[PDB]
Amino acid sequence: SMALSQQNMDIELSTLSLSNELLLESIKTESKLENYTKVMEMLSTFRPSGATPYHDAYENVREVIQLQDPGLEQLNASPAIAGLMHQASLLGINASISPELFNILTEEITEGNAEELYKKNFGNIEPASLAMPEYLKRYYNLSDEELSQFIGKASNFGQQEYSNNQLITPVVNSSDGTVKVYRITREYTTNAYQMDVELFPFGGENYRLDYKFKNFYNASYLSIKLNDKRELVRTEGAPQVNIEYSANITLNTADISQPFEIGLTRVLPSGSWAYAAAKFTVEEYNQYSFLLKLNKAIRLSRATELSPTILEGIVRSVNLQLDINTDVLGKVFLTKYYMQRYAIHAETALILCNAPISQRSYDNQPSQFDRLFNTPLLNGQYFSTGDEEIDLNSGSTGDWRKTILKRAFNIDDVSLFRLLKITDHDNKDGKIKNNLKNLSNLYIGKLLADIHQLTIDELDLLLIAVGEGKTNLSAISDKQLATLIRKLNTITSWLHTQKWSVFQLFIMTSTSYNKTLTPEIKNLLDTVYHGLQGFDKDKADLLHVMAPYIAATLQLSSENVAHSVLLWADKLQPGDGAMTAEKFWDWLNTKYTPGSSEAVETQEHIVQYCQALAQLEMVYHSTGINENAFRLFVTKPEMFGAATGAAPAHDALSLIMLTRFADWVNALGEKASSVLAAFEANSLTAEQLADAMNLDANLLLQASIQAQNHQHLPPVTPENAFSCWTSINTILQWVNVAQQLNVAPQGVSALVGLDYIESMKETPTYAQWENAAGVLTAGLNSQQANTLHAFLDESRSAALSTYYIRQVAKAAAAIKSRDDLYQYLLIDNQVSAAIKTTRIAEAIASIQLYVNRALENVEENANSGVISRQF
Amino acid sequence: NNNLAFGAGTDTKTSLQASVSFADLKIREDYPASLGKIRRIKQISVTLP
Amino acid sequence: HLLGDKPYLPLSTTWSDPRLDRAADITTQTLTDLFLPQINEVMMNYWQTLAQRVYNLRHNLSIDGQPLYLP
Repeated sequence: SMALSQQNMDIELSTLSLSNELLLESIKTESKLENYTKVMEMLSTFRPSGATPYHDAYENVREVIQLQDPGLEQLNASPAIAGLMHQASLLGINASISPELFNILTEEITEGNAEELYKKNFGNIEPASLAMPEYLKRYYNLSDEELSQFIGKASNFGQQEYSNNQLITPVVNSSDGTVKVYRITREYTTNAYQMDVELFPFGGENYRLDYKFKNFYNASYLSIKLNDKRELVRTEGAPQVNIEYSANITLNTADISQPFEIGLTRVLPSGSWAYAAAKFTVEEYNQYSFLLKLNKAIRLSRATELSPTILEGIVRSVNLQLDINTDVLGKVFLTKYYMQRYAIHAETALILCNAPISQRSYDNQPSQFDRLFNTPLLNGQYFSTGDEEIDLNSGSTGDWRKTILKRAFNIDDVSLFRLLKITDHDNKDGKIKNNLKNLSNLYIGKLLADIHQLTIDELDLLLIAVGEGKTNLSAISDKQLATLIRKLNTITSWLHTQKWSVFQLFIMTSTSYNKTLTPEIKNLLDTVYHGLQGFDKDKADLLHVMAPYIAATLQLSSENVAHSVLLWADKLQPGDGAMTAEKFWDWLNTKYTPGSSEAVETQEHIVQYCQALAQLEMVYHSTGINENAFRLFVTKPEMFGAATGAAPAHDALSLIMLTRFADWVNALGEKASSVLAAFEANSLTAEQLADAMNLDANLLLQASIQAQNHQHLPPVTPENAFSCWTSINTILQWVNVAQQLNVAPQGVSALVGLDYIESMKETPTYAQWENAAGVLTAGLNSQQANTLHAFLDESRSAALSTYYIRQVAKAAAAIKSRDDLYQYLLIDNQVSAAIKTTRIAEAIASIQLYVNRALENVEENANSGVISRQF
Repeated sequence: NNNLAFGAGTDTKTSLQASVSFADLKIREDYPASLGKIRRIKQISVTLP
Repeated sequence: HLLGDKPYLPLSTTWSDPRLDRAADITTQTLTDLFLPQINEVMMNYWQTLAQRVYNLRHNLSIDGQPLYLP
């Protein structure tokens, strides 16, 4: 039915797109769907059985904002909008997990439902074939090298689980690759309360057998025998109570196919012995041939591009093993954020998720613990066992392990102690508690210092500026740690942006008001007192006249800036009690002698007031604040939704706000005073601010509409949408995000109203994802749209092909893989999108292939009455 | 094979020898493998600043 | 199609470090063969060769991987 149109002949089309049309039509035909949007959004998206539950709108949306270099940093820096989203919706984009995959990964494995779960995630495939690598490599599109790593799907690789009298684990044949799942049942027969017996596999007919005493017997030796006949484990001497000991032993089918008993004989130096025992069976069962844990592990490692080695380390280091669930996924998403955001190793990202340093080595990889502390193996290992209470204070000494800890963190001893205090501010004594918890936390403070451009001493200066001073890492939750890091992500990044040191911010954010009686400040007191000698409290307004004296006396400010500087200090109270300009004057023309350091204690309070005034001017200058902006921040903070009843706080976040506002004002420029007066009142609207800010009026208007229509952490009242900084800043964030995406704010709400771990559980429909894909795609340049299209066509054909093979392909066609699908449909699906073609050209190629196969007798029975034709 | 030494011969004891392994020159790495696998030296000149 | 799937060829790491006299284990009129065979790369290279050739076709590259711009 293809028309021989001119366009079919000379319009260049990407390849794959034609293969996708073919598969979409065949797929649409099956199940009789109305259109291709149902095929892509309703059918493919909910199909866990096959290589993937592919979600087209999800990948469209996801790729479209990966083309946007910030990687969602654009929203993280714009919290009015990022706070409207569960962090999971942001995390689900950088970590490429579609909502169906998320829902699948978040389900727990219940052994009693393994069959029911199996039949939800798999088609009617007996596990007998599914479990073999010949099938797995096709089902999951995996290499055999990759399949070989998916082993140990148990609670451990080392000491495994036991419950309800048994153990369920996979065992892999070293030549065949064959995996079987065995149950080891242990039923005690005698003295279960004197000594334990623990049998685990390590290979077929190969078991790791451990033991533990409960009751100590002074055995000359321990002899563990199978059916009390054949010794399996022999330990010389007397092994201990509550200590696990073990050996690798061989048990063939004659040893384990029938119930058998493992006897624990504790042989004394005398002819007597103590005895304990359990009945064991090791049996292969179809009942355990599920390993749905594998299904999840594979899909997760693929979605997040992680080695299964590190992936197991990531989940097992944070939660209960032998499972995949929402908590471990949260840790994976967080781990990915840090690893995607910073140029760090996955293990580093894991520590920043409030994870321990891992002492376990595996897969030819030395442990994290040894790499950090024993690489500098300074005449013996560091162990983290609670006994090596090495003094890490500044003024102290210790053995080589003190040197190891200093090297592990690569800091000084005063810095290590400060870092130790950051971990635990109450650990003021001369010691490390010598465990992984605090070492991991010391490592975190160092890591934060390295990813941010900070010193160790700056960590405290910054925590004070941030408002996180005296926070213990030894007591920080992972939610709290992530919160702390995020504050640093916006504050250290702020310092990096503003070119301020932490100390510079710290002093700008300090409310310490150090007091003294020296000339550096006393000279300012004399200058103001003398300027005001011809002055009194009820003769003239001190906040009018003191302002030009401090303007000249302090940091070269104007009298309006100085007026605000006085009001700031009156509200902040730079003293032991309240300290204001009026008190300052009252304490200069009374208990004061010009040039005198001493009179009364008010002499130190007036010094504090002058320094406070100077501190705000320092901030004014460092932040780039305009005169009217300052007037309003300080004397009229009410329209900012800020301190309101007081001048703004010295909190770094307040200073960040002040600076951002100042830049808004600097941009308003020549119309800034008109806008700021209108801002103090309620004379502002759309277009008016857009003009001053060089923004499109409708862009600003729509940003206002969304700022008010969506609920916000910074709530927006339409009445003050343009006359309140909380509201204006919210609007600007809607302007800035829409502008980066080129979508006109209604278009960014499309991204916002999508989630995974929606706290309200309002799982978005595909239509929401589709609408977002549409508007977001529309904001791309052709230079970007072309790579989007190439990407999606490649992902899409893979998804359509796996669906087709399992659900559409007819049995008559022996199609097992993508390559066969090609031969059958006479069109490739593994070609890059970069190849261009025409519709006529593909029709030709398909027919030529068809003919070549018939002529070469690839196809079994061509009609000879046709083959012999001259053509 | 990457070193300096005086020669071990009977008349080379005063000769200063310097040598470099080709394995450490990383010549092959300069061009993609697909351009061909047989990569052989045609001529060597020596410059001694 | 004719080659079919490449075989999975696991490698062994098991070695007893036997003494030379014990190693003189011979056949006359925990493996039987002390030493083990290698992969036989010449045959394995057929999958590698075809994979590269198919890859190049799929990525619009010439026989040597160079790009080409056919009409």
